[PDB]
Amino acid sequence: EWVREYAEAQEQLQRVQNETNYPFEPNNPYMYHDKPMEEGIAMLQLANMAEAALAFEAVCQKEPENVEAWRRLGTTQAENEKDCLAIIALNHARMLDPKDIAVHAALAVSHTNEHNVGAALQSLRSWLLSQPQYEHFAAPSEYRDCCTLLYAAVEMNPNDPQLHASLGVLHNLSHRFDEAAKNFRRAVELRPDDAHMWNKLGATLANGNRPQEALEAYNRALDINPGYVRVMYNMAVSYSNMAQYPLAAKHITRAIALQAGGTNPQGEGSRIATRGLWDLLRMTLNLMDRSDLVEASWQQDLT
Amino acid sequence: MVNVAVIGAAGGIGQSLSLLLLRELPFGSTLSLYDVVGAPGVAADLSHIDRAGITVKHAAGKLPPVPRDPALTELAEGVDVFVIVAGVPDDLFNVNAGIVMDLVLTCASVSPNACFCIVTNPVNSTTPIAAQTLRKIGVYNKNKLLGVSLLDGLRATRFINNARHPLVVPYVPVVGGHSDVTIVPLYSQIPGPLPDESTLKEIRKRVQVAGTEVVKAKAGRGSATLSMAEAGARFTMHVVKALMGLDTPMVYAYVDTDGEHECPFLAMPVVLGKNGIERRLPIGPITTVEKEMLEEAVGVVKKNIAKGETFARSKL
Amino acid sequence: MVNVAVIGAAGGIGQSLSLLLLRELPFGSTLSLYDVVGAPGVAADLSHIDRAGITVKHAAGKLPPVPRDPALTELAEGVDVFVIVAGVPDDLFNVNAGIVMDLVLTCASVSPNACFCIVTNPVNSTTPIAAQTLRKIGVYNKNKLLGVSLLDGLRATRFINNARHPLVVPYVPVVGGHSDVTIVPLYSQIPGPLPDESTLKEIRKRVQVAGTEVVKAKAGRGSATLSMAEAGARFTMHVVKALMGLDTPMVYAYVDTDGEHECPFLAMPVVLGKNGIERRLPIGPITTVEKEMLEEAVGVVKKNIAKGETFARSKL
Amino acid sequence: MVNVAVIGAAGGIGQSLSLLLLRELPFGSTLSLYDVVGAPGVAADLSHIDRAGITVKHAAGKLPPVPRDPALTELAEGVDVFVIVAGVPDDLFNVNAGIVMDLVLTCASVSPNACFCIVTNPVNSTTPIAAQTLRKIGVYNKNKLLGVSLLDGLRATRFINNARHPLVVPYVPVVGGHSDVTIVPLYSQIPGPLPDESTLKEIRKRVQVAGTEVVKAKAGRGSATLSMAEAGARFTMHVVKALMGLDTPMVYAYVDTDGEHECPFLAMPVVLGKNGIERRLPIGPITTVEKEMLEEAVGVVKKNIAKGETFARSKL
Amino acid sequence: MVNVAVIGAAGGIGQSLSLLLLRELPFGSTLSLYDVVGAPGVAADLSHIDRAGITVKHAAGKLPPVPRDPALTELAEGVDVFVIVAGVPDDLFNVNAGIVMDLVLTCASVSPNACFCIVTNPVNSTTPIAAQTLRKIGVYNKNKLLGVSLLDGLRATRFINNARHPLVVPYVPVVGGHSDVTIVPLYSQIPGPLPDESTLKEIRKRVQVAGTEVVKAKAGRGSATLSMAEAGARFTMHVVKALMGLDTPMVYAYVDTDGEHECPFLAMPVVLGKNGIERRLPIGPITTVEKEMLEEAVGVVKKNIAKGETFARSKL
Amino acid sequence: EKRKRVSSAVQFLHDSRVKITPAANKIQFLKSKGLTTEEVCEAFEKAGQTIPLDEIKK
Repeated sequence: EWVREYAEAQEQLQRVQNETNYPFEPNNPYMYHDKPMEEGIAMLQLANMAEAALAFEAVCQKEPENVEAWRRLGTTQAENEKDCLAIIALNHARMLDPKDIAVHAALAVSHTNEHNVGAALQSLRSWLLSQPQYEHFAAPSEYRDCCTLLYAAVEMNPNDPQLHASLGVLHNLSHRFDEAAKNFRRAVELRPDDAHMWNKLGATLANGNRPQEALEAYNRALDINPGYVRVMYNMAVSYSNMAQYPLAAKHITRAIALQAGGTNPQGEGSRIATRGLWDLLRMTLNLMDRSDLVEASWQQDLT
Repeated sequence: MVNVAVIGAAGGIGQSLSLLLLRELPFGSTLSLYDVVGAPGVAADLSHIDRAGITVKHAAGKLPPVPRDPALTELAEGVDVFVIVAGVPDDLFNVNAGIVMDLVLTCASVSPNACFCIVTNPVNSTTPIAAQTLRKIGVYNKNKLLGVSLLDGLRATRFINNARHPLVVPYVPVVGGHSDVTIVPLYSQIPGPLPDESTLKEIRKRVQVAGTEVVKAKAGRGSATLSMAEAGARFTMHVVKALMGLDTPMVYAYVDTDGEHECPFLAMPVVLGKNGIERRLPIGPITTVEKEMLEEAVGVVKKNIAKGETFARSKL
Repeated sequence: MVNVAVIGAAGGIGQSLSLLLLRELPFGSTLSLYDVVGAPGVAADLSHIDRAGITVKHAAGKLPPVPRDPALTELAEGVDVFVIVAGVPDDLFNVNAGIVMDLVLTCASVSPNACFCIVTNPVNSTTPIAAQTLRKIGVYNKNKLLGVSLLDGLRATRFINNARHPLVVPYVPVVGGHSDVTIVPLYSQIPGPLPDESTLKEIRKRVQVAGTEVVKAKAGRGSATLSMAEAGARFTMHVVKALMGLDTPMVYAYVDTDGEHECPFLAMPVVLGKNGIERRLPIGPITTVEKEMLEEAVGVVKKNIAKGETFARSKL
Repeated sequence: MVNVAVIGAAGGIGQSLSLLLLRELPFGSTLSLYDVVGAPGVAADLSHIDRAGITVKHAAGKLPPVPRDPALTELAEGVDVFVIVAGVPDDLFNVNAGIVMDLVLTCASVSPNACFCIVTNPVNSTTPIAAQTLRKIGVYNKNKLLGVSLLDGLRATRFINNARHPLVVPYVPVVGGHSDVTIVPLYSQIPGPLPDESTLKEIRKRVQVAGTEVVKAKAGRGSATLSMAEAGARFTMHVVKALMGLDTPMVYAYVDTDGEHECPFLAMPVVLGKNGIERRLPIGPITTVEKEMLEEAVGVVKKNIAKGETFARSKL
Repeated sequence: MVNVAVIGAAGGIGQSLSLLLLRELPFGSTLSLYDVVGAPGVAADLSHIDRAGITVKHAAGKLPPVPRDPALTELAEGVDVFVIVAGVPDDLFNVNAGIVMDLVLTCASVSPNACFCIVTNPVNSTTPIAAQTLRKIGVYNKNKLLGVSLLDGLRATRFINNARHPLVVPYVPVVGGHSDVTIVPLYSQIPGPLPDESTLKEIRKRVQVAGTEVVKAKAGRGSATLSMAEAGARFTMHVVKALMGLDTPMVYAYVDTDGEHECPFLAMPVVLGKNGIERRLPIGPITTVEKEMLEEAVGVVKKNIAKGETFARSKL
Repeated sequence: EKRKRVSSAVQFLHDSRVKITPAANKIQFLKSKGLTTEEVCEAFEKAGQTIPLDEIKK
């Protein structure tokens, strides 16, 4: 009967995947420890971003209907470069209960990276209307109908920066890049010591055609903590259009190599998410007359 | 028979282009129309015409834009030519590039062998983007991707004709790119006596600033839409006739040079046939002034190719 | 040389009509455009097409309309044909009736020997108003006023060619009026065997109701605009070719019956010539169902005529 | 692509027919010419025309005719339409019967799927002979044998248009046969009012007697050869367009009635398609005078068919 | 209205020319035919074609030719264009020169303001004879006498298009004269790359000698008849359309140089409209081989002109 | 001692209730029982389900 516990652990995977088709990755090492949350919260700080996600993921096998598990999983899985694999987790976090303002902000961001304007505005609105102090041409409705209630929320409570972050996200999705930067600048004035907004400042400068500004913000972000491969990807993108391809490729590869640092590196099914990052390697490495290398770019194993 | 699809048919350019295509297409052919808003009304309007032998078809897109729209995945079955004309009515490039990538990705996945005609501006940058998108899924064919630049040829012919009147030529060669400084009219290659240099360079300058002339007249509220529709329909009819075997014309288009010029993309004369481009022709002799103009134009064209082929969006 | 002026050229219908007219006009002819807003932009747009032998003119009126616009008294000199296609998108009747009569009064005081083609939407009631206006100044010629009704024939031809296949017919006679219950197609007068009466009267009903079909498809945001442009351009080309002496075509139009019918205005067949209408033709044989339809149509056509004449008499 | 062969191309009708056919054929076609004398010179003359996309071929037979000519056997491979226009300029029937039989036998043994258009004069008698010749081989298709009779319709249209000017009609239906008393034009089926019955009788007699009008003017030296070339070319173009899929026209021809009439062969309306005849239509309503003429015409054409089939069998 | 007269309409060229001209002439025009034998027969059967808006007239001369024939005097009243194609099939020169003199003298004595197009060979010597006759009458106009030399351009285009395939050009410039060594095709002035000089040499020689291979093909029994008819019809249509105001074409014709060149008559580019020749244009740049060819061409053409004027001078 | 672990691993691997699952899951499970890489080989080998040692390790 040595198999007895392996059997049930296998069932827990598919028994919960059916109700939520999040592709829980096979070959996960935390799935047989007793207190994965306690070490996952520590792994998030001291060590690589990419191997705390598996611990938060293993929590959901032992414990469904725990909101913190999906909150953390959906947040960290998008601090890495897997956005499409984070949306479906925050949706379940909402399904547990809609009142959490810490989930709506992650939806507000994660949809702009895929141009889902309708979902972005829906979640951005409900974020504000969940708190008990905000009571009651891109689009002649549905847009200014939101921005006008944000302009009703700044004559009071002037200086909480998570509100300026929402204004930044709103102006980013409508291509107002030349005034999103100051919103994120004010936010960064008010709390300086977190990377999560330095990244969003740099990303707006990059789109405003100021790539010589962005690199400083990314070197703040990648100094508050390492392992934040989002900003490494953004640095590669900034170098590409500064025409320094020989350096852009070597930023890309230290992004791709760090994303998958675990023993028994990978299982299956999640790899479709990484297949969006190799295309920026190919796009640069198919300048500079590189023959016989775009073929491996098509499979694996780096350089 | 042929099946021709217009992607973005309810816009200002799109419905005039569709009206012109309806009355010119050969007997026994299909016309397909797509847009995210207004397609059903345009399809109902056009189907009341008494054109015999023509069947009109349509598909309505998702009201809030959605990538890989299922409606466009079903209208794209069996199509022979795709006319891509959707666009916003570097801020313009940043959005038109993203529109074009998804449109071509959705269309090319179900009918890989079709011809693609790019009308969305700026063509100098949006033709390389389509080439890269087709390379990514492994179905790129260099003989079936075309950029439309007939409008400046029409302008050049019109401007030279009413200076030498009565002396009429049917066309004028134009090479280089498709915007302002990058377009070079070769007036030395047309028959008959020619004006003096001071007048001729004034005529040459007007051709490449003609886009601003229309917008200034409209008080900045719009651009030229009838001329673009005329040029697009005229270019599309050549491709349709050449595919069927009823002609083999010579045209000037923004195409891949296939190693015959140092610039990866350029406007050049070509011969069309039953399976795309059949022959690429050299530019031919030119004078020193025109040689200097071409030297100036190619440097900007290369900078535009680089901007097109390195496009990527930054993850917030 | 023939000079044809389009009044209301910057509207939704007017722009496509002007574009189609530029392509088909004969060598050596002029095209004049007028509107209260947007004329110079459309004039600049069309001037860049490489059509040889054609001249383009334009004029613009005051932003707040004024009676007897002094720009229209200048553009109107030397014109041969007027295409009256202005009109805002019973208040609709009350505003269009006031627009039409002022436009006609301004143009006819300068060139009284031209032809007037009325394309404004309520034709049954606006064609008599123009007749009263011309009578007031004293230059009425009953052979030079025409109301355009070709769209009903286009639809009737399309639907029957769809029913029978492969068996194509080029045209279908339609008489009566130009609005809903006043439309009467005569399918008994075309060649070939017909379908059974049950589906034939369904086709007859669809021809009468086709106007409301497009408005529903557009969700109330507009109406048919390309089909009317097609019909107007075709009819204007008929008039031009007949006037130049290059043809003598037979057409159906809403004209003045100069004594050969009880109803003062009706849609009926005529022959065009160098001086306008040359010959008026009888309706011809019809079945009993068609006779019953026509008898009901005439009674309401007469009330429409009376309404229009009452308005004109009150205003003048 | 299509390959059209003209048999007897060096005669009076053949040369003009080939000249007209070279200017009209679609891009990418082939034209083949055969005769016993003079074919190489005709082919050399036509090959200098600057028509692009058309190829010209020829073959020459023995000066003393030889049955089952080896050259005609080699020219007949790959042909889609045969135009039989050979004939000596009741010996006028007894001489041409053998020519028709030999030519059809030689051509049908090489490509049995081609269309056969008979232009040799005794149409009422030569069309059955070709049918029996094809049947003797086992390759007869009733939808692919046509006799040309368009000259009667051309004459009827010309004569009616002259009397009702300026009222013009594009065609007139003619049924029955193709010689003297067997020709019946149906003037009651065209639009517009008609002249008195005393004038219609003279007009109808002119159409039946018009063949002898030309011979008299030529003083017995010849007959009509430009009108017949016109008719043959215009009919062959209909056949070509129908085969290629570019139209589905309605025509009148001397065809086999597939049990739809009491007479084996008659001139009646049909619709053409990609496989030959696609549908046979009824004659429709007619007047009493037209009915009494149809009776006599049918009576005569039955004897003509019997004569044609009498020695197509039991000889050679 | 235009009235076009074909002189010698019953010959081998004339019949086909009249047939082609009947099919293309504009609505409302007249066709006049004349000959010494056979005019009534050709006029009878061309009048049975169903083309509307065209009137056909004819006249016949006394079979033994009579100078200043009254029948031609009566028919020539009101004509606009004369097409002289009355050549007999240095005895040929002696026979044809007198005929040309007599016909021009008869025609120009009643309508001196018409245009004369000369098709009877040898053009190089017959055009100066017509000029001399008109100057004797006292009504010479240098802008309304034309020699037709368009068959060489047709042949040159055909041969070069056969060489370069698929690469089509619509026309090729040809200068000099219209006989053998006097024909000079300028291939350096067409678009696109050219074959080796060794093959261009053979193509040019073929162009100069093409008239003899058709005679050899016919075994000395005749000459080209269809290509000359087509060239004549096309040139006549150019002249008619230019004269009506519906075009301003550019053509190559054997005309009076009027001090533009050292040779009194030469084939050269011109643009005509509304009064005959409007502008005569320079020949343009040429290579060394073409210069060498043109030297000899001009040297021979001067002798041909001298002989023509020598013949003309001897007649009072 | 270890022999108990190895034999239990073998009888675990040789069962249809477990064969169809990916090997990458079964390695991660078996690691938890004190079976190291070396001993996982011992187990795959004795069951006849060989896998290379480095592919287990990597």
